[PDB]
Amino acid sequence: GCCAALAAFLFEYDTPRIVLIRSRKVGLMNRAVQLLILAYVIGWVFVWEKGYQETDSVVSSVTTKVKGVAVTNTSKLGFRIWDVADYVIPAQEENSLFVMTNVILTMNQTQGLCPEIPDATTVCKSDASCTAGSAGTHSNGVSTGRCVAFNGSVKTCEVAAWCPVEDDTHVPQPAFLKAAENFTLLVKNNIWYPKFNFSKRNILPNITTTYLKSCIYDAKTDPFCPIFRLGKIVENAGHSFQDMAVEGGIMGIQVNWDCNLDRAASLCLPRYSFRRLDTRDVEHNVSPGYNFRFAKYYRDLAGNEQRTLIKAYGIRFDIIVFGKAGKFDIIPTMINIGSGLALLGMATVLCDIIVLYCMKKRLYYREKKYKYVE
Amino acid sequence: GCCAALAAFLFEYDTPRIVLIRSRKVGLMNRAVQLLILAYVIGWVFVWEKGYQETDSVVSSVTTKVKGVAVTNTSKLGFRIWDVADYVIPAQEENSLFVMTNVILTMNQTQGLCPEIPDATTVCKSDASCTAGSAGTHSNGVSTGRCVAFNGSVKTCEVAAWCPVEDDTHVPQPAFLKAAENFTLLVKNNIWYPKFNFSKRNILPNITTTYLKSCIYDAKTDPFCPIFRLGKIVENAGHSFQDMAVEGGIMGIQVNWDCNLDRAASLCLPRYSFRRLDTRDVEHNVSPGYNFRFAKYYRDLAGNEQRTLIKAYGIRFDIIVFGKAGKFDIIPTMINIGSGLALLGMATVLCDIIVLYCMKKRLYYREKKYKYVE
Amino acid sequence: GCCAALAAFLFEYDTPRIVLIRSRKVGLMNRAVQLLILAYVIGWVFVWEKGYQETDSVVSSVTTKVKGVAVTNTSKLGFRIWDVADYVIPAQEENSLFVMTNVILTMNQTQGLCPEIPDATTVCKSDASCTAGSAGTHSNGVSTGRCVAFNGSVKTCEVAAWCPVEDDTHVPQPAFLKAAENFTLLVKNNIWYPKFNFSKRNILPNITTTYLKSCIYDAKTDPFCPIFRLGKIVENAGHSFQDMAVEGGIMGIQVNWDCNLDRAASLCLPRYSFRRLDTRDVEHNVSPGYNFRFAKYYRDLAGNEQRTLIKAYGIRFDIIVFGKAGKFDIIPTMINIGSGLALLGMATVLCDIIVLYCMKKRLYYREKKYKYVE
Ligand SMILES: *[C@@H]1O[C@H](CO)[C@@H](O[C@@H]2O[C@H](CO)[C@@H](O[C@@H]3O[C@H](CO)[C@@H](O)[C@H](O)[C@@H]3O)[C@H](O)[C@H]2NC(C)=O)[C@H](O)[C@H]1NC(C)=O
Ligand SMILES: *[C@@H]1O[C@H](CO)[C@@H](O[C@@H]2O[C@H](CO)[C@@H](O[C@@H]3O[C@H](CO)[C@@H](O)[C@H](O)[C@@H]3O)[C@H](O)[C@H]2NC(C)=O)[C@H](O)[C@H]1NC(C)=O
Ligand SMILES: *[C@@H]1O[C@H](CO)[C@@H](O[C@@H]2O[C@H](CO)[C@@H](O[C@@H]3O[C@H](CO)[C@@H](O)[C@H](O)[C@@H]3O)[C@H](O)[C@H]2NC(C)=O)[C@H](O)[C@H]1NC(C)=O
Ligand SMILES: CCCCCCCCCCCCO[C@@H]1O[C@H](CO)[C@@H](O[C@H]2O[C@H](CO)[C@@H](O)[C@H](O)[C@H]2O)[C@H](O)[C@H]1O
Ligand SMILES: CCCCCCCCCCCCO[C@@H]1O[C@H](CO)[C@@H](O[C@H]2O[C@H](CO)[C@@H](O)[C@H](O)[C@H]2O)[C@H](O)[C@H]1O
Ligand SMILES: CCCCCCCCCCCCO[C@@H]1O[C@H](CO)[C@@H](O[C@H]2O[C@H](CO)[C@@H](O)[C@H](O)[C@H]2O)[C@H](O)[C@H]1O
Ligand SMILES: CCCCCCCCCCCCO[C@@H]1O[C@H](CO)[C@@H](O[C@H]2O[C@H](CO)[C@@H](O)[C@H](O)[C@H]2O)[C@H](O)[C@H]1O
Ligand SMILES: CCCCCCCCCCCCO[C@@H]1O[C@H](CO)[C@@H](O[C@H]2O[C@H](CO)[C@@H](O)[C@H](O)[C@H]2O)[C@H](O)[C@H]1O
Ligand SMILES: CCCCCCCCCCCCO[C@@H]1O[C@H](CO)[C@@H](O[C@H]2O[C@H](CO)[C@@H](O)[C@H](O)[C@H]2O)[C@H](O)[C@H]1O
Ligand SMILES: *[C@@H]1O[C@H](CO)[C@@H](O[C@@H]2O[C@H](CO)[C@@H](O)[C@H](O)[C@H]2NC(C)=O)[C@H](O)[C@H]1NC(C)=O
Ligand SMILES: *[C@@H]1O[C@H](CO)[C@@H](O[C@@H]2O[C@H](CO)[C@@H](O)[C@H](O)[C@H]2NC(C)=O)[C@H](O)[C@H]1NC(C)=O
Ligand SMILES: *[C@@H]1O[C@H](CO)[C@@H](O[C@@H]2O[C@H](CO)[C@@H](O)[C@H](O)[C@H]2NC(C)=O)[C@H](O)[C@H]1NC(C)=O
Ligand SMILES: *[C@@H]1O[C@H](CO)[C@@H](O[C@@H]2O[C@H](CO)[C@@H](O)[C@H](O)[C@H]2NC(C)=O)[C@H](O)[C@H]1NC(C)=O
Ligand SMILES: *[C@@H]1O[C@H](CO)[C@@H](O[C@@H]2O[C@H](CO)[C@@H](O)[C@H](O)[C@H]2NC(C)=O)[C@H](O)[C@H]1NC(C)=O
Ligand SMILES: *[C@@H]1O[C@H](CO)[C@@H](O[C@@H]2O[C@H](CO)[C@@H](O)[C@H](O)[C@H]2NC(C)=O)[C@H](O)[C@H]1NC(C)=O
Ligand SMILES: NS(=O)(=O)c1cc(NC(=O)Cc2ccccc2)ccc1Oc1cccc(Cl)c1
Ligand SMILES: NS(=O)(=O)c1cc(NC(=O)Cc2ccccc2)ccc1Oc1cccc(Cl)c1
Ligand SMILES: NS(=O)(=O)c1cc(NC(=O)Cc2ccccc2)ccc1Oc1cccc(Cl)c1
Ligand SMILES: *[C@@H]1O[C@H](CO)[C@@H](O)[C@H](O)[C@H]1NC(C)=O
Ligand SMILES: *[C@@H]1O[C@H](CO)[C@@H](O)[C@H](O)[C@H]1NC(C)=O
Ligand SMILES: *[C@@H]1O[C@H](CO)[C@@H](O)[C@H](O)[C@H]1NC(C)=O
Repeated sequence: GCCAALAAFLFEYDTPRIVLIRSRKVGLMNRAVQLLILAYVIGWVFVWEKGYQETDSVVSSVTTKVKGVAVTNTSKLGFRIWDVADYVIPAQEENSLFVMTNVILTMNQTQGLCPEIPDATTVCKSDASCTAGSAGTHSNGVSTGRCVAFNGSVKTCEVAAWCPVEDDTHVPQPAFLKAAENFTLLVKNNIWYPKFNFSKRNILPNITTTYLKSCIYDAKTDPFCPIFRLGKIVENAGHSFQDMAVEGGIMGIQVNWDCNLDRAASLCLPRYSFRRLDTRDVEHNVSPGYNFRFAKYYRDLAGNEQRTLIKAYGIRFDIIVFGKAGKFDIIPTMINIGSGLALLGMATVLCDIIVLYCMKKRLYYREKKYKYVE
Repeated sequence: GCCAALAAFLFEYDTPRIVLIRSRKVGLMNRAVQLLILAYVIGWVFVWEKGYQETDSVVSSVTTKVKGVAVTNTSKLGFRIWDVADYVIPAQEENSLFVMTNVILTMNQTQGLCPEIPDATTVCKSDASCTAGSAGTHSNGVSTGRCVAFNGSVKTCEVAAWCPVEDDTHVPQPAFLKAAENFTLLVKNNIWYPKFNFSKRNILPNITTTYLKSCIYDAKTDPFCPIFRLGKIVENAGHSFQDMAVEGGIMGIQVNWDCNLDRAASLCLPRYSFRRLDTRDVEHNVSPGYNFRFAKYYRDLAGNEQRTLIKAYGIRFDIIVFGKAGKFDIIPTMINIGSGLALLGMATVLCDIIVLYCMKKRLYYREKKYKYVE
Repeated sequence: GCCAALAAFLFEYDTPRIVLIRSRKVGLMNRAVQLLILAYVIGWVFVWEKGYQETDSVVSSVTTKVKGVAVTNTSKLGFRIWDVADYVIPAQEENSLFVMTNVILTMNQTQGLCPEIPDATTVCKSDASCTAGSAGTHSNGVSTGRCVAFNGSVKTCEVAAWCPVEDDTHVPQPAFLKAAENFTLLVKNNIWYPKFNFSKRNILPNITTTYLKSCIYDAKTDPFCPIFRLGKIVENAGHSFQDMAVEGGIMGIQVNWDCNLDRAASLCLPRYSFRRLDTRDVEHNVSPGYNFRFAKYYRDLAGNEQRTLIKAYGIRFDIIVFGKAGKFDIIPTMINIGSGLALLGMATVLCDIIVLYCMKKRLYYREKKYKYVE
């Protein structure tokens, strides 16, 4: 009878048959193991590690602005003023910003033939060691193979390049824009969590416009002013701006957005940390510090092309935004609950082993627990 | 006998002893709870939330191009033509593109001493309130401490800067390049899923070259033309291009790649959404809109250095590509199956509680289910 | 008695009652299924797929430098030298680098009225087909509606643009900087795993400074020299530099950081792969290859504004850094163990089905296993 079988299946309750053993040690051990398992599952997984939540990564957009003006009066270049349009090269970048702190200038360059800068490699005699067509270590010109005089004292191999060639052997010390220590950087950060449809910006609602006009970041006093001083950024990373400015470097400004969305949206706050992303190693490094070469192109009255070659040393400021949001989800909760329910049987397994193999009445309990079908 | 024990272990089947109770209410409740648990585990975890899949994030590369030419005839700068090489500063960026829509120009600047722009702070009398060496709010020059005349009417403090100083108080209205509304942006997006070795590009196979020559994106009609009109991009975000162009802003073009790889590769399509990434708040904001300063450097016939200072207002277009792919994996499937198997015991627990503590024959079932070993 | 009940709960051990059936086939099948389940759970989940680990994504910072000098002697532009400050436009980018390999130059441009380049669309007769105000396909100027003569042979519609207009129909072949094949690229990569507080850089500790001065990457011989040759980068992606240099393209340099942190930190090494991120399709593509337009602005002696329009073809080199680190975690371990414990009951279920429905003594075992409470 299909109907009778269906009724029996629906109208009958099936439960396992249990055997109760009065044993103080085994009972206490079983309860202790179960308590340890429950303490794990609750405290470590749910309360501590937030095992009831789904996680989403952040999508960020960053905007940077710099302020400050520097004054220099040197011999080669004379009195000058450096505003933001001068020392930030280029005017706009993405999640990054380069401030020039030291420079080498080669002005009024022309295409032609000229001697190389004296050194062990370039110095030649009798036009013999020179080889035509070789770019050389400098990669600034192509050798012609004709020894020519650099000055009345020494003679060097000739190259076809922009002339006169750059002499980048003597980096100015102290740095040229050493007042860049005192400039301020404003970081505007807008974040987005697509999974939870949540957006926020690093300028908090209680940060007024009057406050932003005179605040400088300070973890203890002003932990939410998004305006930083470059010297103090470098200092907070454990380094020195003056030392770091002679050859340049890379600094990371690190914004952390690790906020739980089960709470008020006013508690999703950014945390700022600073880290140097360049390494000082004089045995396992190539191209230390940080610099790059760009050129300014002009025209002579005769119509020929001039250029000024700038080797710009400075500090690059990268803005690194990371973090995960968390919101309650039922899938991980049920997974953890089921896993704990499964793990609760380990206590039964261990206690059964102890009862059946580590007692004097281990043959009585074996007879009671196991029923043999001959 | 080790061999006999091994044979018994391998050649004997162990199954629990069950107790069958004829109870309509308890049986129906047990079946209902089990049905609810199974419905959860199947529908919500597998069918709905795709609990049988492994997920991978996308790796994207974006290429942007702009088209359009604008014509202006103003008094200060005269008749001019603005092609792509003019209003896109710089010519190439990464996942970003700036179109200049409004400008302030300061031409023929030189290093020297000049008065500051009149205002409450700069205006001074009798050369008393001026303090030498102070950069000031503008950060455009360093004060010398000598009151000088701006014009026949007012007198302002003197600074050492590029002169004449920029007057950025009167932003032109309407915007200067208000025809940028009508320009078109082409976005080429190539994505990669390293885990699944899957690549695709936003120009679909059925998109021909003839179609791309005259199509403009439209969600209802042309949802897969990757050519957008800037005015319509701003409109689709709920804003106005003309209002947004006076001071500038930031727009995000958001490409979503959320495709299931268990299906045909022709169904992994991009979805475009637009969002404004800058906030209009006149009480909790600093540096609103969007702009930056860059300079053009020239040389006077005498050899001195000139510059033109440009304050460029405009809209930045950021391309944001996100999404996850999904493919069937056995690990999550088995995890979910095991979790459901574990959860199926909650029905037994609850029904046992009801049977042993909420019935008149709760002492008969207790005697039947539990067997005491004295 | 509450105290007595608590003592009984704490001092009594409860274990299920089991039924032992002597059946060779069923016992062997049960053991086989259990062995298969255990083999899965151990080998595939733990040993093979590393199911005992927590995963974190990488945070990377990249720095690129190029070396090489090229020489060209053409008719239009004459003898020239191309150093890094010339062919890298702009001098610095983020996770990217553009090397210019081919160029079209339009020098001494001025604002004014001039004919369009002859073609099917622009060619007009009797000043009839011209429409004033139409930007046209070129988007280089705004039509005035006046037919004008391009030369003694043909006549074209007039536009207001920078003049003379660019003629970008004949791309030079072979490429203009075809010696860029032989340049070298240095990639410096510093990675960070915030979850595990782990940092490393792609220049390994055993890579000395002497080695970096002459090494070129080669997977078989020098798999950890971070200096690459551009021609060999393009070759290792399955393409040709000379063919790819005429119109340009996009190459991805892909750094993989997939290292297990349960082992020594000296085994977290980068793996380099190369992939072309642009597609060659002459039926479903728009704007093939890769190029962009930038301008150089000058001043005529009379004070008017000149410009040189450069259409720069070249190869963009994107650095793509991805990977996940893994460290032992207890949460996934316990989850997998619990899931395996739950799955071990499938063998019991299947064997019970076989015993109770696929035997001649299926009515004896049913009577033995199930005890009915009337
Ligand atoms: C705007 O709202 C934020 C949100 O909290 C306020 O941030 C709070 O700032 C105070 C001090 O400015 C923090 O207390 C400080 O803690 C440091 C230790 O980190 C301690 O050394 C100081 O003596 C002081 O007690 C406070 O923790 C912080 N709130 C949170 C949640 O971290 C802010 O003050 C409000 N106003 C402004 C103008 O930002
Ligand atoms: C190339 O292949 C794509 C792949 O599907 C085709 O996209 C399809 O485009 C049509 C309309 O162009 C979509 O139907 C439209 O849906 C909107 C609602 O979103 C409705 O308002 C319209 O009236 C129309 O019914 C269709 O959904 C879309 N396919 C998918 C999967 O979304 C495309 O048409 C093919 N051809 C070209 C030239 O792109
Ligand atoms: C610095 O330490 C690294 C760390 O291992 C050393 O890398 C090792 O380099 C050798 C060859 O340079 C690799 O062996 C080679 O394998 C290829 C196959 O990929 C084979 O065709 C070659 O004949 C050779 O056997 C070795 O696998 C590699 N180590 C690892 C872990 O991959 C490096 O050699 C050390 N020294 C320098 C100067 O880098
Ligand atoms: C000193 C302090 C001690 C504190 C006391 C200990 C606190 C922790 C008690 C945890 C008790 C767990 O209780 C335990 O639950 C499981 C189910 O989960 C029961 O297990 C029973 O039901 C399940 C289904 O639910 C069956 O598959 C199983 O064969 C059967 O034995 C055990 O019979 C019971 O012992
Ligand atoms: C996120 C965590 C996931 C894991 C969740 C765990 C929940 C599991 C609930 C299990 C419930 C156990 O339910 C309860 O078990 C105890 C034993 O423990 C049973 O108690 C039984 O064994 C004891 C011990 O010998 C006897 O003293 C008692 O007379 C007998 O009835 C109760 O009759 C039952 O009501
Ligand atoms: C009104 C409509 C109602 C629809 C009917 C209900 C549909 C859902 C039925 C789900 C049935 C689950 O069936 C249930 O399976 C578990 C195992 O998973 C069995 O459990 C049995 O085997 C497992 C191992 O597999 C042992 O650990 C356990 O101690 C033992 O009781 C239960 O004895 C049985 O009741
Ligand atoms: C992704 C989902 C993961 C969870 C997967 C769940 C699968 C679990 C399978 C459990 C199989 C249960 O297997 C079946 O259980 C029922 C009870 O339900 C048993 O039935 C037993 O109890 C009932 C109820 O009192 C009696 O009417 C019946 O005579 C008795 O045999 C069957 O003898 C057994 O064949
Ligand atoms: C030919 C080579 C064969 C190799 C032999 C097979 C190797 C694999 C053996 C795996 C044995 C698993 O052993 C199996 O463990 C489970 C618990 O996990 C026991 O299950 C028992 O305890 C659990 C709690 O722990 C109870 O919920 C359950 O109702 C009860 O039956 C089974 O009674 C036992 O059969
Ligand atoms: C990451 C993996 C997660 C899964 C982990 C699995 C661990 C599970 C451990 C289960 C332990 C089983 O524990 C062991 O089970 C066997 C059956 O298998 C029991 O053996 C019982 O059944 C057999 C088979 O009929 C009889 O021959 C035997 O006389 C009887 O005692 C043992 O008395 C018990 O000690
Ligand atoms: C920059 O420094 C130079 C000298 O280092 C200044 O030039 C001299 O200034 C003094 C004091 O005014 C005069 O007496 C000299 O005649 C100036 N010339 C020389 C060659 O010494 C210069 O003035 C400084 N910059 C500015 C803006 O004044
Ligand atoms: C940045 O500003 C500080 C002042 O906050 C400068 O340090 C002071 O400089 C003045 C002269 O300008 C001295 O009189 C003080 O003795 C200095 N110390 C202090 C504590 O005020 C600092 O030199 C500036 N950074 C530069 C110029 O690079
Ligand atoms: C840009 O506008 C100016 C005036 O706003 C134009 O210059 C005048 O044009 C009219 C009409 O051709 C002439 O009659 C005047 O002599 C011109 N000069 C002045 C001072 O008004 C100018 O032509 C416009 N731009 C172009 C390219 O024509
Ligand atoms: C963008 O183009 C539209 C046309 O599609 C311009 O709007 C029209 O402009 C013409 C004159 O150029 C007027 O005659 C029409 O009445 C306008 N409206 C329509 C619906 O065609 C629009 O002005 C252009 N955007 C600019 C110039 O910024
Ligand atoms: C670049 O090539 C041109 C010719 O293609 C060279 O100019 C000629 O060089 C030869 C050989 O020295 C002379 O005899 C001619 O008088 C030169 N002029 C012409 C018009 O042919 C030029 O020298 C080459 N570049 C350099 C740097 O020498
Ligand atoms: C890159 O350098 C290679 C040499 O390693 C050039 O190929 C050689 O060029 C020389 C002349 O410069 C010839 O004599 C050789 O026969 C060429 N082949 C070899 C195997 O050496 C190659 O032309 C250079 N790439 C350029 C110029 O684009
Ligand atoms: N802010 S800016 O306009 O972008 C910008 C500012 C400067 N600054 C100066 O010339 C000041 C100076 C004077 C003397 C020596 C050294 C520096 C230079 C270049 C700038 O632009 C470019 C142009 C081309 C390539 C790149 Cl990479 C950037
Ligand atoms: N497309 S471009 O060549 O990159 C480019 C185009 C323009 N445009 C104009 O000068 C047009 C113009 C005229 C009058 C007023 C305002 C603007 C300016 C600079 C450009 O380049 C640089 C150079 C240095 C730094 C940076 Cl950030 C970018
Ligand atoms: N390295 S650089 O200083 O950045 C740089 C180098 C060059 N190179 C050349 O002019 C060499 C050349 C000569 C003849 C024809 C073609 C090219 C051009 C521009 C550069 O800068 C800008 C400035 C504005 C916008 C952008 Cl996008 C970049
Ligand atoms: C995200 O939330 C905003 C509300 O700020 C809403 O306008 C927008 O439609 C939401 N997006 C999605 C995809 O739900
Ligand atoms: C990815 O797939 C492509 C096929 O388009 C293949 O050439 C390449 O080798 C694959 N990469 C890996 C790592 O398997
Ligand atoms: C990360 O590790 C470094 C050690 O190299 C330590 O100085 C720094 O404080 C650590 N950061 C955190 C957040 O623990």
